[PDB]
Amino acid sequence: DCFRIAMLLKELYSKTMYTVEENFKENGLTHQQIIVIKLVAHNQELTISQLCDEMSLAKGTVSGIISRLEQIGYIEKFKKSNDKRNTYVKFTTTGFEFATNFKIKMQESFDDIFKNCDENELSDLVKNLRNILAKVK
Amino acid sequence: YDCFRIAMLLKELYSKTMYTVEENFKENGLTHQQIIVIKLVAHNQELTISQLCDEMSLAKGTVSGIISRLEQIGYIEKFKKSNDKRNTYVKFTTTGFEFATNFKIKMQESFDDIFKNCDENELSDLVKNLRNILAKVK
Repeated sequence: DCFRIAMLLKELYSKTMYTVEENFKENGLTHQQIIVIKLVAHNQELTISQLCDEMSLAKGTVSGIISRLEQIGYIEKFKKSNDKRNTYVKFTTTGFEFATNFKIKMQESFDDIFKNCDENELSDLVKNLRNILAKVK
Repeated sequence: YDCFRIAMLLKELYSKTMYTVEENFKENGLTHQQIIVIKLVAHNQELTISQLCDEMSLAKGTVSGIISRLEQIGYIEKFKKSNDKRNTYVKFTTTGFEFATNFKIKMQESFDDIFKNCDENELSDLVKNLRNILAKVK
Protein backbone atom coordinates (compact mmCIF):
# COMPACT_ATOMS: atom_id res chain seq x y z
CA ASP A 1 0.00 0.00 0.00
CA CYS A 2 2.12 2.91 1.42
CA PHE A 3 4.94 0.36 1.49
CA ARG A 4 5.02 0.48 -2.33
CA ILE A 5 5.42 4.28 -2.10
CA ALA A 6 8.43 4.03 0.23
CA MET A 7 10.01 1.58 -2.19
CA LEU A 8 9.43 3.76 -5.27
CA LEU A 9 10.78 6.86 -3.51
CA LYS A 10 13.87 4.80 -2.64
CA GLU A 11 14.25 3.52 -6.15
CA LEU A 12 13.96 6.91 -7.84
CA TYR A 13 16.30 8.54 -5.25
CA SER A 14 18.97 5.82 -5.59
CA LYS A 15 19.01 6.01 -9.34
CA THR A 16 19.82 9.73 -8.87
CA MET A 17 22.52 9.22 -6.31
CA TYR A 18 24.08 6.38 -8.36
CA THR A 19 24.74 8.63 -11.40
CA VAL A 20 26.22 11.24 -9.08
CA GLU A 21 28.56 8.62 -7.43
CA GLU A 22 29.57 7.56 -10.94
CA ASN A 23 30.27 11.05 -12.23
CA PHE A 24 32.53 11.96 -9.27
CA LYS A 25 34.29 8.70 -8.45
CA GLU A 26 37.07 10.17 -10.58
CA ASN A 27 37.24 13.15 -8.20
CA GLY A 28 37.33 11.00 -5.05
CA LEU A 29 33.99 12.28 -3.71
CA THR A 30 30.86 10.40 -2.53
CA HIS A 31 27.36 11.41 -3.53
CA GLN A 32 26.75 12.60 0.04
CA GLN A 33 29.77 14.82 -0.17
CA ILE A 34 28.58 16.22 -3.52
CA ILE A 35 25.30 16.98 -1.81
CA VAL A 36 26.99 18.95 0.99
CA ILE A 37 29.23 20.83 -1.50
CA LYS A 38 26.09 21.85 -3.45
CA LEU A 39 24.33 22.94 -0.32
CA VAL A 40 27.39 24.88 1.00
CA ALA A 41 27.87 26.46 -2.46
CA HIS A 42 24.24 27.59 -2.55
CA ASN A 43 24.17 28.88 1.04
CA GLN A 44 27.73 29.97 1.77
CA GLU A 45 27.58 28.54 5.28
CA LEU A 46 25.15 26.25 7.17
CA THR A 47 24.77 24.86 10.64
CA ILE A 48 25.02 21.11 11.18
CA SER A 49 21.38 21.38 12.20
CA GLN A 50 20.43 22.90 8.83
CA LEU A 51 22.41 20.28 6.94
CA CYS A 52 20.39 17.66 8.87
CA ASP A 53 17.15 19.23 7.62
CA GLU A 54 18.33 19.78 4.07
CA MET A 55 19.64 16.18 3.73
CA SER A 56 17.06 14.50 5.99
CA LEU A 57 19.73 12.77 8.01
CA ALA A 58 20.31 12.26 11.71
CA LYS A 59 22.88 14.49 13.42
CA GLY A 60 25.18 11.49 13.92
CA THR A 61 25.31 10.72 10.23
CA VAL A 62 25.87 14.38 9.34
CA SER A 63 28.68 14.81 11.80
CA GLY A 64 30.49 11.91 10.20
CA ILE A 65 29.94 13.17 6.61
CA ILE A 66 31.34 16.57 7.68
CA SER A 67 34.41 15.18 9.45
CA ARG A 68 35.39 13.11 6.45
CA LEU A 69 34.75 16.12 4.12
CA GLU A 70 36.89 18.33 6.49
CA GLN A 71 39.61 15.67 6.39
CA ILE A 72 39.74 15.95 2.60
CA GLY A 73 40.07 19.73 3.18
CA TYR A 74 37.00 20.97 1.26
CA ILE A 75 35.12 22.40 4.20
CA GLU A 76 35.76 23.81 7.61
CA LYS A 77 33.89 23.82 10.83
CA PHE A 78 33.50 26.85 13.00
CA LYS A 79 31.54 28.59 15.74
CA LYS A 80 30.43 32.17 15.80
CA SER A 81 31.13 34.01 19.03
CA ASN A 82 27.61 35.27 19.10
CA ASP A 83 26.34 31.64 19.16
CA LYS A 84 27.78 28.91 21.43
CA ARG A 85 24.83 26.67 20.45
CA ASN A 86 25.54 25.95 16.72
CA THR A 87 28.42 24.61 14.74
CA TYR A 88 28.77 25.98 11.18
CA VAL A 89 30.36 24.74 7.99
CA LYS A 90 31.82 26.69 5.09
CA PHE A 91 34.25 26.14 2.27
CA THR A 92 37.99 26.13 2.33
CA THR A 93 39.85 27.57 -0.63
CA THR A 94 40.05 24.10 -2.13
CA GLY A 95 36.29 23.74 -1.66
CA PHE A 96 35.51 27.06 -3.31
CA GLU A 97 37.72 26.07 -6.24
CA PHE A 98 35.90 22.73 -6.53
CA ALA A 99 32.44 24.21 -6.41
CA THR A 100 33.26 26.86 -9.02
CA ASN A 101 34.93 24.46 -11.39
CA PHE A 102 32.26 21.78 -11.19
CA LYS A 103 29.10 23.76 -10.89
CA ILE A 104 27.76 22.48 -14.23
CA LYS A 105 28.87 18.93 -13.91
CA MET A 106 27.30 18.78 -10.44
CA GLN A 107 24.07 20.33 -11.79
CA GLU A 108 24.19 17.91 -14.79
CA SER A 109 24.80 14.94 -12.50
CA PHE A 110 21.53 15.41 -10.69
CA ASP A 111 19.73 16.21 -13.97
CA ASP A 112 20.95 13.20 -16.09
CA ILE A 113 18.35 10.88 -14.75
CA PHE A 114 15.43 13.11 -15.84
CA LYS A 115 16.56 13.85 -19.48
CA ASN A 116 13.64 11.84 -20.89
CA CYS A 117 10.96 13.37 -18.66
CA ASP A 118 8.96 16.43 -19.57
CA GLU A 119 8.44 19.20 -17.06
CA ASN A 120 4.80 18.00 -17.36
CA GLU A 121 5.58 14.86 -15.31
CA LEU A 122 8.15 16.48 -13.07
CA SER A 123 5.87 19.34 -12.09
CA ASP A 124 3.15 16.76 -11.44
CA LEU A 125 5.66 14.79 -9.26
CA VAL A 126 6.86 17.89 -7.40
CA LYS A 127 3.26 19.03 -6.71
CA ASN A 128 2.33 15.58 -5.34
CA LEU A 129 5.46 15.49 -3.17
CA ARG A 130 4.85 18.95 -1.77
CA ASN A 131 1.13 18.23 -1.29
CA ILE A 132 1.88 14.96 0.62
CA LEU A 133 4.81 16.42 2.61
CA ALA A 134 2.69 19.40 3.63
CA LYS A 135 0.14 16.95 5.22
CA VAL A 136 2.76 14.76 7.08
CA LYS A 137 2.16 17.16 9.93
CA TYR B 1 12.74 23.22 -9.40
CA ASP B 2 15.98 21.80 -10.57
CA CYS B 3 16.45 18.03 -10.26
CA PHE B 4 18.60 18.48 -7.11
CA ARG B 5 15.55 19.69 -5.20
CA ILE B 6 13.38 16.78 -6.42
CA ALA B 7 15.96 14.27 -5.09
CA MET B 8 15.98 16.05 -1.74
CA LEU B 9 12.14 15.96 -1.58
CA LEU B 10 12.14 12.23 -2.46
CA LYS B 11 14.70 11.68 0.35
CA GLU B 12 12.76 13.81 2.84
CA LEU B 13 9.57 11.80 2.31
CA TYR B 14 11.44 8.46 2.32
CA SER B 15 13.33 9.34 5.51
CA LYS B 16 10.16 10.23 7.45
CA THR B 17 8.62 6.83 6.59
CA MET B 18 11.77 5.00 7.70
CA TYR B 19 12.17 6.91 10.93
CA THR B 20 8.62 5.84 11.96
CA VAL B 21 9.31 2.22 11.11
CA GLU B 22 12.58 2.31 13.21
CA GLU B 23 10.63 3.79 16.13
CA ASN B 24 7.83 1.23 16.02
CA PHE B 25 10.31 -1.70 16.08
CA LYS B 26 13.15 -0.38 18.26
CA GLU B 27 11.85 -2.47 21.17
CA ASN B 28 12.65 -5.64 19.11
CA GLY B 29 16.07 -4.36 18.05
CA LEU B 30 14.99 -4.57 14.38
CA THR B 31 16.03 -1.88 11.97
CA HIS B 32 13.83 -0.53 9.22
CA GLN B 33 15.98 -2.31 6.58
CA GLN B 34 15.25 -5.53 8.38
CA ILE B 35 11.53 -4.77 8.54
CA ILE B 36 11.66 -4.07 4.77
CA VAL B 37 13.25 -7.51 4.23
CA ILE B 38 10.74 -9.20 6.50
CA LYS B 39 7.79 -7.59 4.65
CA LEU B 40 9.26 -8.64 1.28
CA VAL B 41 9.89 -12.21 2.34
CA ALA B 42 6.39 -12.44 3.95
CA HIS B 43 4.69 -11.43 0.65
CA ASN B 44 6.97 -13.51 -1.57
CA GLN B 45 7.83 -16.52 0.62
CA GLU B 46 11.11 -16.98 -1.09
CA LEU B 47 13.42 -14.45 -2.77
CA THR B 48 16.79 -14.42 -4.25
CA ILE B 49 19.51 -12.01 -3.12
CA SER B 50 19.28 -10.39 -6.61
CA GLN B 51 15.57 -9.92 -6.33
CA LEU B 52 15.97 -8.24 -2.91
CA CYS B 53 18.60 -5.80 -4.25
CA ASP B 54 16.25 -4.85 -7.01
CA GLU B 55 13.22 -4.49 -4.72
CA MET B 56 15.10 -2.48 -2.10
CA SER B 57 17.40 -0.58 -4.59
CA LEU B 58 20.60 -1.64 -2.75
CA ALA B 59 23.97 -3.03 -3.65
CA LYS B 60 24.47 -6.78 -3.14
CA GLY B 61 26.98 -6.43 -0.32
CA THR B 62 24.49 -4.26 1.54
CA VAL B 63 21.79 -6.86 1.20
CA SER B 64 24.20 -9.60 2.26
CA GLY B 65 24.87 -7.59 5.45
CA ILE B 66 21.19 -7.20 6.33
CA ILE B 67 20.47 -10.86 5.60
CA SER B 68 23.44 -11.97 7.74
CA ARG B 69 21.99 -10.22 10.77
CA LEU B 70 18.52 -11.70 10.19
CA GLU B 71 20.28 -15.05 10.06
CA GLN B 72 22.07 -14.25 13.35
CA ILE B 73 18.84 -13.33 15.05
CA GLY B 74 17.31 -16.63 13.69
CA TYR B 75 14.53 -15.08 11.50
CA ILE B 76 15.91 -15.94 8.02
CA GLU B 77 17.45 -18.89 6.34
CA LYS B 78 19.66 -18.38 3.35
CA PHE B 79 20.04 -21.43 0.98
CA LYS B 80 20.71 -22.85 -2.55
CA LYS B 81 18.37 -24.97 -4.66
CA SER B 82 20.28 -27.94 -6.17
CA ASN B 83 18.71 -27.08 -9.57
CA ASP B 84 19.83 -23.41 -9.49
CA LYS B 85 23.54 -22.70 -10.01
CA ARG B 86 23.09 -18.92 -10.26
CA ASN B 87 20.97 -17.71 -7.32
CA THR B 88 20.98 -17.62 -3.47
CA TYR B 89 17.57 -17.70 -1.78
CA VAL B 90 16.22 -16.54 1.50
CA LYS B 91 13.11 -17.54 3.37
CA PHE B 92 11.79 -17.44 6.95
CA THR B 93 12.78 -19.75 9.74
CA THR B 94 9.89 -20.88 12.01
CA THR B 95 10.66 -17.96 14.31
CA GLY B 96 10.74 -15.50 11.43
CA PHE B 97 7.42 -16.70 10.00
CA GLU B 98 5.90 -16.38 13.54
CA PHE B 99 7.20 -12.82 13.95
CA ALA B 100 5.94 -11.95 10.40
CA THR B 101 2.46 -13.29 11.27
CA ASN B 102 2.13 -11.60 14.67
CA PHE B 103 3.39 -8.29 13.38
CA LYS B 104 1.96 -8.26 9.78
CA ILE B 105 -0.53 -5.65 10.87
CA LYS B 106 2.02 -3.61 12.87
CA MET B 107 4.40 -3.64 9.90
CA GLN B 108 1.71 -2.37 7.39
CA GLU B 109 0.69 0.36 9.84
CA SER B 110 4.31 1.52 10.42
CA PHE B 111 4.48 2.44 6.73
CA ASP B 112 0.86 3.58 6.44
CA ASP B 113 1.08 5.81 9.53
CA ILE B 114 2.62 9.07 8.28
CA PHE B 115 0.28 9.05 5.25
CA LYS B 116 -2.88 9.12 7.41
CA ASN B 117 -3.94 12.69 6.62
CA CYS B 118 -3.85 11.81 2.97
CA ASP B 119 -6.66 11.00 0.56
CA GLU B 120 -6.32 7.74 -1.29
CA ASN B 121 -6.29 9.91 -4.36
CA GLU B 122 -3.28 12.02 -3.23
CA LEU B 123 -1.35 8.73 -2.63
CA SER B 124 -2.64 7.21 -5.79
CA ASP B 125 -1.34 9.90 -8.18
CA LEU B 126 2.11 10.01 -6.39
CA VAL B 127 2.39 6.35 -7.25
CA LYS B 128 1.39 6.84 -10.91
CA ASN B 129 3.80 9.83 -11.16
CA LEU B 130 6.73 7.90 -9.61
CA ARG B 131 6.06 4.89 -11.83
CA ASN B 132 5.72 7.05 -14.93
CA ILE B 133 8.95 8.94 -14.09
CA LEU B 134 10.74 5.66 -13.31
CA ALA B 135 9.48 4.26 -16.66
CA LYS B 136 10.90 7.27 -18.52
CA VAL B 137 14.24 7.00 -16.58
CA LYS B 138 14.71 3.52 -18.22
